[PDB]
Amino acid sequence: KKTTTVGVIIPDISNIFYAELARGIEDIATMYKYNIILSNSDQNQDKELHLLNNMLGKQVDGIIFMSGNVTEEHVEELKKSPVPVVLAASIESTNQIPSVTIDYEQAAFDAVQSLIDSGHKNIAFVSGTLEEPINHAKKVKGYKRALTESGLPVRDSYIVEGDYTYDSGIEAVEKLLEEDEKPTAIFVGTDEMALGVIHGAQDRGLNVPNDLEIIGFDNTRLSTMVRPQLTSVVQPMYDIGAVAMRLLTKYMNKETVDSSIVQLPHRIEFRQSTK
Amino acid sequence: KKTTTVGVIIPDISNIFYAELARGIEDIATMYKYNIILSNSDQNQDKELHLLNNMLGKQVDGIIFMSGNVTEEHVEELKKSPVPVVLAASIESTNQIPSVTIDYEQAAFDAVQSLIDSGHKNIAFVSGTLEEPINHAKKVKGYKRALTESGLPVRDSYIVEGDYTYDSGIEAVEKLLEEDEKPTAIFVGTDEMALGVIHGAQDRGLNVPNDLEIIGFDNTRLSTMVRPQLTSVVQPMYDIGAVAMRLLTKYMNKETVDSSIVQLPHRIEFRQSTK
Amino acid sequence: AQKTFTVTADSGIHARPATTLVQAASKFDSDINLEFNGKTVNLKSIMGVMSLGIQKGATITISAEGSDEADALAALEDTMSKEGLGE
Amino acid sequence: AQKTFTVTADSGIHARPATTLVQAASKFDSDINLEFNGKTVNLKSIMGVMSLGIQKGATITISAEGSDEADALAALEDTMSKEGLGE
Ligand SMILES: O=P(O)(O)OC[C@H]1O[C@](O)(COP(=O)(O)O)[C@@H](O)[C@@H]1O
Ligand SMILES: O=P(O)(O)OC[C@H]1O[C@](O)(COP(=O)(O)O)[C@@H](O)[C@@H]1O
Repeated sequence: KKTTTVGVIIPDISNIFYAELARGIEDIATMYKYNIILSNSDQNQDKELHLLNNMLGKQVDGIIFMSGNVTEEHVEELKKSPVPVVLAASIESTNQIPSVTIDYEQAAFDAVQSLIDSGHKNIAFVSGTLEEPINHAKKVKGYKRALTESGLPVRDSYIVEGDYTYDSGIEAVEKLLEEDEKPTAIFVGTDEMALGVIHGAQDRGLNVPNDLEIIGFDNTRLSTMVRPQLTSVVQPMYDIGAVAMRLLTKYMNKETVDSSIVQLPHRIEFRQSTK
Repeated sequence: KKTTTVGVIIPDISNIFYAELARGIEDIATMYKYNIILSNSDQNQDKELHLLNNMLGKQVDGIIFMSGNVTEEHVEELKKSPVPVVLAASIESTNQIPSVTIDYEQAAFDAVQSLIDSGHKNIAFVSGTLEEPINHAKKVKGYKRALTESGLPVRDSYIVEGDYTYDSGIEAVEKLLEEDEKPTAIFVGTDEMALGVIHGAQDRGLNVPNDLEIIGFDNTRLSTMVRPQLTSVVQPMYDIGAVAMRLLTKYMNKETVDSSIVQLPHRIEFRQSTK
Repeated sequence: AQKTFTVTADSGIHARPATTLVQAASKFDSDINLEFNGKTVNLKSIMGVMSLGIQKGATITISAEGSDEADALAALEDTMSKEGLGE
Repeated sequence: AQKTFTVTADSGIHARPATTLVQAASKFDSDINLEFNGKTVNLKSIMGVMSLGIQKGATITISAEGSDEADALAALEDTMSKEGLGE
C-alpha cells in the first residue's frame, strides 16, 4: 500500500540553514531506504497548505514539515492527515503533532545571561520577523527573562528586527548605535545577520569585542568565516534533520515512540566576537 | 507510462553552490508540474552509478546529474539510459549527453587577464581538487593561456590546490607567501576559498587589494559578506539549475532542442578585493 | 504595444526574479517578446531570457502583440517594479 | 568488551560523522552501547546518539557484548579515527 517515499516541505533550500537540515533528512531517509520528494514553499501559507495536499495525494508514507510559522489552521489540516507528520526546526504551541527542535527560549536566555555575567549594562537584541512564533514567543522572551531576572530595563527599543539577511544585520547595528544609550553587547537571532552586525559595527569605527560584543545563533559555518570569529549558540541542524526523519521512521514502521515531542541539546561556542 | 517525477543526483545539498542549483531545478520542475526525487552521492563514483540505477528503476521521466568528475564510464552507463539526462555544472569531453554549464576556461582567462591589465607580475592560482576535469582541464588552462598569451612564466608552483573549504583557502595563502617571489595577485577557483585567502593573507599583516589583489568565482553571497568585498567571476547557479531542467522538459515533452549542449553567459563583478 | 525600461537590479534578470517575469507572461494570451542589445527571443521562455544574460543598467524592450497587448504590457510593469528589476 | 576514548573533534559526535559511527554499528551482530556522563543508550540508534550531545573533549565508552565483540570494538576504533572523532 505504501510508496517508500516520504515527502518534505521546506521553505527555500537555497538557504544554508534549510539545506543543512535537508541533508540530515536525506542521509537518514536513505539509511532506511525511503525516497524523498522535496518542494519549497517560500513561506507562503497558501502554497504550504497546497503543497501538503499534492504530496499527501501522491501517496507518501510520511511528511516532514518546516515553516517559520505553523498557523493555528495548519494544525487543523495537519491533523486530518492520513500519514505520520513530524515538524522540524518549526514549532506550534499545542504539541498535537510530533516535532524535533532545540530548547529555544532557554538558549536565548543562556546567551544573553552569558553577557550579563561578562558584566554588561545595555544588552541589545537583533531578531528576525517578529511575527514568527519561534522568535517573539521563544527567543525574545529568553532575552527578556535573562534580563528581568537580573533586574535590567526591558527596553522595547533595544530589540530591533530585520529579515534573516546579512544586509539587514548591518542596518540594525546602525539603528542601534543611533540610540543615546548605546549597547555594549548585541545578541543576534542568527549567524548571517550576526556577520552583518560585526561589519556594520566595524565600519562605524568600533572594535569587536573591544567595544560591543556579539553572539549569534545556529553556529553555522559563517561563524568561522569572519574576523573576529562569531560566538554562536549551537543548534544542530543536520541533527534536527536526522532525528526528525528517524522519529518519522519509527512512527511509520510502527516501532515505539518514547516521546514524539523532542528537543535535542544545545550549547554556546565561544570564539572571539565576545571576550 | 511516465511518472511526472524527474530524478536529480547531486553530491551534497548542504553546500551553498549545489543547493543554490537545486533551487533553480525545483522552481522550474515545479513550473512544469514534475516532482523531483533528490539524492546525494558525496562524490562517490560507486554511489553515483548506483544512485542512477535505483532512480532509473523507480521509473523517472528524466534525470539531472551533477558531479565534479563525469567518468569515461559514466558516459557508457548514462548512454544506456532509457530516459533524457542532462548534466548541470558538470562536464564531460564528448558531448554525447546534454549539459548546461558556463564557459569555464574563458572566464578563468578573462579574470587572470583582468589582473595582467591591472599591471601584475606574479599571478598565483588557488584551485580545488585537480583531478576534476572542470578544474585542471578548464580553469587552470585559462589561467595559463591568459599568461602564456602575455608572455609570463607559467610556474607550476604558483598553482596550489586545496579542497573547496574556507580553511584550505588560508593555507594556500601561506604556502604561497612562503615563496621567495611572492605573488601580488591571486585568482581563486571559488568564493569560499577566496574568503579564506583574504583572511589568511590579512593575518600575515598584508592588505587587500593594497598588497595582493584577489578574485573569486561563482559570485556566491559570501562574495558580499567579507571585508573587503570579493570580486568574483559570475556563474549563475540557479540559472544553470533552471535552464538544466527546462531543457530536460523539452527533451521529455518532446519539443525541439535548438542545442543540447548549452553554456549561459558570464561576467566579473568588481567589488573591492581588487583595485 | 511596447514598453522600454532600464534595469537597476544588482541581480539583473536572473534566478527567481526572472522566473517570475517569465511566469507572469505565460498568463496573458498575446505575444510578448524581450529585446536586449537588438537580440529577440520569446519573453515567455526561460532559456530565452536566461540565454540573454541581462546584467545591470541594461535598457530592455517588452513587446506585446495580441488580443490583449495593453493588459500584458501593463501587468508586466507591475511584475517588474514588484520584483525590483527595472524602472 | 569495552573501549574508552577521548573526543578531540571540534564537531563532537554529530552530523554525518555521527551517522557514520551509527551506520558502522548496525553492521556487526553483537550488542554495542555508548556511555556518556554515565548515561547509556543503544549506540546502534540515531536518536540515542543524537540525544546525548557529545561535545568536544568528552570521554566516552563503547561497550560491545555479543558473539562478535572484539570484531565490533575493533572496527569501531577504525571508524572513529577514520572520521577524526576521538583518539
Ligand atoms: O543563518 P541564517 O542564514 O541567518 O539563517 C537563519 C534564518 O533562516 C531560517 O530558516 C528562517 O528562514 P525563513 O525566513 O525562510 O523561514 C532560520 O534559521 C532563521 O529564521
Ligand atoms: O563556493 P564554495 O562553497 O567554495 O563551493 C564551490 C566548490 O563546490 C563545488 O560544487 C564542487 O563541489 P564538490 O567538491 O562537492 O564536487 C564547486 O562549486 C566548487 O568545486
